[PDB]
Amino acid sequence: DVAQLTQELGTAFFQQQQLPAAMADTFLEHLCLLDIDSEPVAARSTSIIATIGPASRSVERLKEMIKAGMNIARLNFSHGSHEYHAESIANVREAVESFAGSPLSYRPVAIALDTKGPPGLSEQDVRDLRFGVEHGVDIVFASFVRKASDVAAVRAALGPEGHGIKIISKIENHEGVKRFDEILEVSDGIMVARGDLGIEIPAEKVFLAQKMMIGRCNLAGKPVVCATQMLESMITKPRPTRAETSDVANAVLDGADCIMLSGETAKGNFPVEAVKMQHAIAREAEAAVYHRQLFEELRRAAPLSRDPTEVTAIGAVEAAFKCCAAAIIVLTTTGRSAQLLSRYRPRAAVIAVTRSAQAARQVHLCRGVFPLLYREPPEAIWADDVDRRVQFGIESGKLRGFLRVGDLVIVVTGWRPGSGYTNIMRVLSIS
Amino acid sequence: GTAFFQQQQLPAAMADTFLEHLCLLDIDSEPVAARSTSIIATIGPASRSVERLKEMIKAGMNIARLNFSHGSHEYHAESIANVREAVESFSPLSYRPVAIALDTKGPGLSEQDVRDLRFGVEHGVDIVFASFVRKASDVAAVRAALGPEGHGIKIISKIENHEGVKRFDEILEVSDGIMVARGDLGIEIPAEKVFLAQKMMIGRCNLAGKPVVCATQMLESMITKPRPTRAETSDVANAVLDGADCIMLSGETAKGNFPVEAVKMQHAIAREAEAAVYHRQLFEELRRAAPLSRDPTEVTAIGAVEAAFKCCAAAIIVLTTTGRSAQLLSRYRPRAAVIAVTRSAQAARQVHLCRGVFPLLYREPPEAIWADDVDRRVQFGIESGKLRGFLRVGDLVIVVTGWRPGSGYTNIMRVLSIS
Amino acid sequence: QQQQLPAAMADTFLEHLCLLDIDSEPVAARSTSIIATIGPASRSVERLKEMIKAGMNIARLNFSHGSHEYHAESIANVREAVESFAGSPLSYRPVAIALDTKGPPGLSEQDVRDLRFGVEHGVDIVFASFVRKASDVAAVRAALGPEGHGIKIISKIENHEGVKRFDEILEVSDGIMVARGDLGIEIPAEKVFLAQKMMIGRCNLAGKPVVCATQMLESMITKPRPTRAETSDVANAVLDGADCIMLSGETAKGNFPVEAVKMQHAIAREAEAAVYHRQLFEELRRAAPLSRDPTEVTAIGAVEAAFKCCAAAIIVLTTTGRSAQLLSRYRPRAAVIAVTRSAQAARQVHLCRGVFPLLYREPPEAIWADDVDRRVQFGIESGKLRGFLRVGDLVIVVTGWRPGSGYTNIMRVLSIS
Amino acid sequence: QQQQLPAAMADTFLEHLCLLDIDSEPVAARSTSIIATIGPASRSVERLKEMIKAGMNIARLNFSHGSHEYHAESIANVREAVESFSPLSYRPVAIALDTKGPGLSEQDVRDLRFGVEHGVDIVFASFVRKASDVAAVRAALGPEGHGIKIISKIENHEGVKRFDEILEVSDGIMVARGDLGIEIPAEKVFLAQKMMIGRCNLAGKPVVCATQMLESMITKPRPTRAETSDVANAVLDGADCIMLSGETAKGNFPVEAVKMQHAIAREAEAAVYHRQLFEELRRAAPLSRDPTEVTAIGAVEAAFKCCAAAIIVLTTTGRSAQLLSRYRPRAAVIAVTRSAQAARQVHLCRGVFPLLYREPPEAIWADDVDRRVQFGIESGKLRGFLRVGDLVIVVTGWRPGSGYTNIMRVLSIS
Ligand SMILES: O=C1c2ccccc2C(=O)c2c1cc(S(=O)(=O)N1CCC(C(=O)O)CC1)c(O)c2O
Ligand SMILES: O=C1c2ccccc2C(=O)c2c1cc(S(=O)(=O)N1CCC(C(=O)O)CC1)c(O)c2O
Ligand SMILES: O=C1c2ccccc2C(=O)c2c1cc(S(=O)(=O)N1CCC(C(=O)O)CC1)c(O)c2O
Ligand SMILES: O=P(O)(O)OC[C@H]1O[C@](O)(COP(=O)(O)O)[C@@H](O)[C@@H]1O
Ligand SMILES: O=P(O)(O)OC[C@H]1O[C@](O)(COP(=O)(O)O)[C@@H](O)[C@@H]1O
Ligand SMILES: O=P(O)(O)OC[C@H]1O[C@](O)(COP(=O)(O)O)[C@@H](O)[C@@H]1O
Ligand SMILES: O=P(O)(O)OC[C@H]1O[C@](O)(COP(=O)(O)O)[C@@H](O)[C@@H]1O
Ligand SMILES: O=C([O-])C(=O)[O-]
Ligand SMILES: O=C([O-])C(=O)[O-]
Ligand SMILES: O=C([O-])C(=O)[O-]
Ligand SMILES: O=C([O-])C(=O)[O-]
Ligand SMILES: [Mg+2]
Ligand SMILES: [Mg+2]
Ligand SMILES: [Mg+2]
Ligand SMILES: [Mg+2]
Ligand SMILES: [Mg+2]
Repeated sequence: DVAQLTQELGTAFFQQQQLPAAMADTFLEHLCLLDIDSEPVAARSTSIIATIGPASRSVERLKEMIKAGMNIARLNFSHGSHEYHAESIANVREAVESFAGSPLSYRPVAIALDTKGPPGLSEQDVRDLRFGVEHGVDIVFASFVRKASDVAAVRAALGPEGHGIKIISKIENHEGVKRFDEILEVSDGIMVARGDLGIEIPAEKVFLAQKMMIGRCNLAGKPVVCATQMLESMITKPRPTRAETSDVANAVLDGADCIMLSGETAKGNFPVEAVKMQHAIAREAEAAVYHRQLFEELRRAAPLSRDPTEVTAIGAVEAAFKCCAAAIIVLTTTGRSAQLLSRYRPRAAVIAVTRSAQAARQVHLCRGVFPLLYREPPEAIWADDVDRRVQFGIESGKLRGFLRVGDLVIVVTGWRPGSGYTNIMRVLSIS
Repeated sequence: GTAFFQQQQLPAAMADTFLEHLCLLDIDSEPVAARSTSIIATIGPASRSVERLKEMIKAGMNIARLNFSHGSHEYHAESIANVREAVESFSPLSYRPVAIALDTKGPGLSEQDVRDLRFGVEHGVDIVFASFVRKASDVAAVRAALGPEGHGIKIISKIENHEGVKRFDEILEVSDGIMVARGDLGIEIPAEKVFLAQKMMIGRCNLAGKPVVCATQMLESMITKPRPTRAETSDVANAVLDGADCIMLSGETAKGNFPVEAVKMQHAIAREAEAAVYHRQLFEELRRAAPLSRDPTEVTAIGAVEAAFKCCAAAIIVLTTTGRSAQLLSRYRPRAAVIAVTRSAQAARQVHLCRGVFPLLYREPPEAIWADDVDRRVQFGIESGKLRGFLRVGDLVIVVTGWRPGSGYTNIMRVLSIS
Repeated sequence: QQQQLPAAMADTFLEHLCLLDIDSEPVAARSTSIIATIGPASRSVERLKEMIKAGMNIARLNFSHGSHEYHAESIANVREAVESFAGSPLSYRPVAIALDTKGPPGLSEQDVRDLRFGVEHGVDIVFASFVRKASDVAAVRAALGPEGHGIKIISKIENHEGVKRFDEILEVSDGIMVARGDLGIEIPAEKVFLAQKMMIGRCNLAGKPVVCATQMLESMITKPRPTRAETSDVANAVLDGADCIMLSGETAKGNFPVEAVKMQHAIAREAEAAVYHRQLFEELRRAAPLSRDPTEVTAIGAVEAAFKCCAAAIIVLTTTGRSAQLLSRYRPRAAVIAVTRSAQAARQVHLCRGVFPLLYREPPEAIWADDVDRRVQFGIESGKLRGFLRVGDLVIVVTGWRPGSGYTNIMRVLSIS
Repeated sequence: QQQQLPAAMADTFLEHLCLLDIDSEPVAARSTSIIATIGPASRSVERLKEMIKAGMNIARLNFSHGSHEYHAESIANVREAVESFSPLSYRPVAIALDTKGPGLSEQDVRDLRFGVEHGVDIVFASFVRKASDVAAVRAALGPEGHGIKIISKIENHEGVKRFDEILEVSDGIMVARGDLGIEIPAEKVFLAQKMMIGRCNLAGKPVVCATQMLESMITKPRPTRAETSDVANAVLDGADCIMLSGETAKGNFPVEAVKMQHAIAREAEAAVYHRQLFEELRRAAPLSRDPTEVTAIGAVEAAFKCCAAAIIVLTTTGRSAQLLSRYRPRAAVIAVTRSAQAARQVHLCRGVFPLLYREPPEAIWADDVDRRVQFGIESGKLRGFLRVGDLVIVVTGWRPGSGYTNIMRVLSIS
């Protein structure tokens, strides 16, 4: 089963990243084999959303948070003025662009606008959504979404210039949970807003709503965010409680694409340490996912597909598991081909090469997608331009530790230019 | 009738995959089964009053923990007396036994631990939570310090450091059960690795059929606040979903301002989480991993649990002298409540360590005809079950008994209709 | 390790196949009953004694040939051969008598007369030819008069309509026969295996007996050894889930009737050990609906307990055979030793795979619990004499809480002393 | 629905059996190859043409009987019949030499040399009892016989007991039930057959089920119920090939025997429970860093996701098609090759349909690869494998020559 690859890659490789637990035949055996001495090796795949506020607004502090692992900056429009939020956005952009001198240092960071909330779309939300479009935000976290028409109202308020902005619906009350299917259908993703949910429904039922919503989003292949009070005590203390570390680990094990920090980064005394703690827990929890059952169940539950991007994605993930591929390099214009690979939860990192700065920021919503922004002008021959981008992903991957000489990588491309034509999977040996 | 299959997450229970099971979990599907995960409450100034202890017993406290890292022997003797007074204040059909557990100060075996363990035997404690167990010889030392008079006391080894996790298998083999002592574990190993040690230890204890306790900071914010954080409710629910037999409260009940509410909160979460367990996979995996056995108690237990699942039995009523027959039923995680009828006050207290075991203390002297004595105890289990809401007329129950008096002879399973 | 136990412990069906071993000898008693057709080659009392010793459990009388007088003589000869072993408990074996009708536009006049002959001669089973719909079964049931309601009706599926209306036929029948001879002429020959596998699967799911019939060892009508396809066919019928396997021309007119019975016995024993019980039991459990019938609930608990301890046997007390049939439906590896006072139920339970009938004729004890104990001990002592059990073995015992049929609700684990 | 698709979607093997339907017609092309023994009843060119049309894929020459001159004439007649057949529909037919048997006999050395000189594709080596027997056959084939496939016949107790060492050095196995049924108890042959088929399926190597499959058809026009069951169960067991011996070599109904195996195999292939089979084969196949192996599992997974009508693969030696076949896709594996020997030999692998490419070469290697893929599509449409609107998976490599398969592409037809 694993004997030839154990001889080739070594016993040390197979003792890391919870690989003994990954090879177990049952979920019970998988738990029994989890090992505190089995170190994570893969890059952290669950994105961290940090709320920006008084403790995390300065350019110097934002540079530290980007280095600690922040992928998405959340602006809570329930507090502060438009002037206050515009300055936060400018500071985030200055900190992000301070690393732009090279693909080895650059890390795209998405900007998300979290609305104040509502009897339908409020007048303040209309003004805040217009502010978001004018300031080029990547994502909207829509507060108190209760039905599909609430999403349509947010979409209309973004106007024709905001068509590319992702709408993540926040489920915060009983109606949102009950009408979940209709809301998910029209949203780009979901946020389990546990703060309000824990007041709107009995506190002892929140975990059921969280697990159900994460499961349904995983089945739909749409991003899901777990939010609120994940590391709450870290607002005043340098180390979290045992329940808080457990909560972050279990959100990742449940299947969350993103985890969030609110007061921990907006007002707390340890914003950088809170990001570092979520980073450390998420890497441990990602390695502990039982991929054997998860991949089997995602295949069994997902309907058959005639979409070549979907068909190539499952073949690429299956191939990555067969050879313990270090990465899956994918070319993408909108992020969709990377999202379809992410839905099958590969252990291999999905390195997404794109010319779209906005798609590079938005793909942080999908677990395990590492965006690489390609800035070179197009080659005269399209096939050469595709090859250059694949080589850019390989060289960036090698220079950044994702790839090593001798590794196998899976490369996912399409047959013609433009979004929607991904249909090729190639197995390449890194030299 | 019809609403039965809507409740207790039964639509999610019938799912063909774990992913579909999650997708079918419903916040409107109310729990019906009695809460199976026992609650351990640490005794302290917030919970020493006899009147406060009566409220904690009513709220759901099953085991009272005495932390010997604080207070003198005189202090702990008063704690024991107050717990016993509150427990004995309670109507034999509704009486709830409450175990007393002694949690040692810790270290080899210290001289203070030798004195504290002798105090425990002299005061009749049921369980010892042995601190900082690092190897099998630590358990043997605790057992020797309990002496010949403490042979019946259960030893739960607390795993609190790297060595304890690494030598886990040898420790589990000689212990009655384990406690995942997350407080010290979270200081001894990186905080971000504690969940791995917790999940591994719970999985291994579930495989071994031995009790496992999840402990420390589960509802920490309720020491000062009336409602817990979202991470705390998640932590309690995930400990139950992981497979913990018991969950614990430390500062929340010993020194905080909401000891009764903290017990009520663990009770409420545990009931919701138990209904959300995917028994289809869990039972299949426990059966597959459990070795073949020639012990009639073990063979009867798996047959009884299989029968209970076939008919959606409301309960499995088992007669037990030491608690062993109830423990062997519990290891297969039936959805049916295991109602354990015993004359041993100590066994009635100790079986709270096993998930889904509801002990009933039978006080009547033995009937002259042994089959009549067995029947009267089964009827006592039924009448208690009806009064407490476990059973109703028309329910099916599985009754587990043995072929002769004395411990060790369980060998019969019977399907009974409640009249 | 014997009885394919290394293959039994495999985690996948593919691994199970890879671990099958020609040197792993079968130990369990043969569980699939053998039905032999009685005719010119197998009618004599001396030949019938050899067929009983070789393993024949059910004698089939084909009413498409011969007179009532001819068949009455065959029945008398079978009964004389069976009773010749009534002095030795080690060799006495009940043998069922099955009447196979000539067939039909509805119930034929000849079938009414032949079914009446069956009732008058005390036959145990009817193999009803060309059953095409539920009303055909109702007609056979009505023709079984006021005296034969206890006779089992096994519907023969022999044409396209019978296959298409299978669910309605199975619902009203006691069991099914896959009558491959006519089926292979009525539908394309290359589709018969699909109908066979589907019908066996559905009968296994319903917990009703299914017989695989016709041309299983055909070449043995003239040759002393079968072809490689014929041994394969018998083994695959057992692996498919057939409760019984049948011989027609091989025993009725062939030159090697005893050898044909011996060959089916030898193959069935090898094939039964090769069954992948791990998957079979899991799938039977998952597909069977929840039940509030204590006999059904006790049966699954007893089979689960037998697997847990590798029990040598499950001893069950039964008056009608129903408690043994409900144990058989879960396909335990342990032999189901059925202790009954009903001579008819003892003959009829041969239709259920793995049921070994023991006819008990002691007068009833005044104290019911003592009468139950005496019968359980009779099953144990017969099991020891026949090689099923030894001192130290574990056995599962299934009984009810009060006398009379329909109250099975107890499972006990006993250590043999 | 057709091709037992209701049974294919079942959640358990038991439910799969319950859903099998005699009215659900097979649509896929027959995947299990038929080996027919050539003899007096099937030697003529006219008879051989009818056998090729009926479905014969491999012609077996039994060197236990007849002279070298007799077998050379049989080979010439098979080749004349094959070459009588339109490049988009041409069907390659392999020639297999079945040795007399024993260490290596002097007669076998002469017969193996005859085989090399006459360009046989396969050797069915009789009575293989250990790895050194396979080495001796390989040595007797010499340097000119390097490309010939050796299928070891397991015929006795020793061969069964030393099976793993024999399989390791052989190209495949034949379950030679005739001798096996005399060497071991007849009632144990099914265990040896099921074990050997299971182990060959795990190893990804061809396995042949042989002897007395349709025996009664030597004198009768229709087989017995046990014979149709035997053929169906060999396919369900996982056999890559099924064989006819006396039925085609000396019987009165050789063509009808081939037609009967074709009809049963098609029905049995649709009745395979792919949901369990693919999951088990995928789980048991070892992890690998070989790009052909990695591409093969990705291609089979992709084919199942979209209900692909076919997987078109370019192959020089047949290896890339064999690695796809080992995962038992429901999609036909259309193997496009320029090697006539590889086209003949790939009949040993279930579900591989060889197409011998004889179109003019393109100047640009990438255009030449594209035209070979288009040839597979056009041939597929003509033969009924593909229709406009179908999805196909295409498996190719990054450079010319064997061993470089590393690409899988999803293509919509027309
Ligand atoms: O907070 C912790 C803790 C934190 C970090 C690492 C380990 C621990 C720990 O082990 C622990 C804790 C608290 C208590 S207590 O219930 O508050 N209490 C019982 C007795 C006294 C009282 O009656 O108040 C004082 C202590 C424990 O009993 C206990 O074991
Ligand atoms: O030759 C007699 C016979 C001769 C004189 C007086 C009585 C009989 C007689 O009773 C009898 C005979 C033959 C057959 S059979 O060859 O076993 N037959 C072949 C296949 C049949 C089928 O495809 O359905 C069913 C079975 C019987 O079944 C049967 O009972
Ligand atoms: O090769 C000839 C042949 C050559 C020259 C002159 C005459 C003949 C001839 O008459 C003949 C041949 C082969 C076979 S066979 O069917 O292959 N045979 C069946 C038994 C074995 C098996 O079960 O696998 C394989 C051997 C015959 O049956 C047969 O009659
Ligand atoms: O993930 P998306 O948005 O569908 O983009 C995938 C597209 O990227 C490509 O690989 C390259 O296209 P471009 O040259 O237009 O960037 C296409 O072949 C493919 O259709
Ligand atoms: O669970 P344990 O300690 O083995 O006790 C089970 C015992 O209880 C009984 O059911 C009743 O025994 P007693 O009448 O002695 O209480 C025995 O038949 C059986 O052996
Ligand atoms: O299988 P059946 O026909 O329902 O018979 C089972 C019956 O056998 C018994 O075990 C013994 O009953 P009898 O004493 O009347 O033979 C009953 O308790 C049970 O109801
Ligand atoms: O299956 P094999 O023998 O490895 O052949 C596969 C080879 O066929 C090809 O697809 C085409 O190669 P050729 O152009 O030499 O025919 C190669 O890219 C690949 O390596
Ligand atoms: O709005 C939120 O983020 C919440 O309620 O958790
Ligand atoms: O001792 C304890 O309970 C701990 O450290 O958690
Ligand atoms: O009647 C039968 O037995 C048959 O046709 O197979
Ligand atoms: O050699 C063979 O083919 C046989 O014996 O079956
Ligand atoms: Mg909110
Ligand atoms: Mg501690
Ligand atoms: Mg008839
Ligand atoms: Mg007929
Ligand atoms: Mg031979």
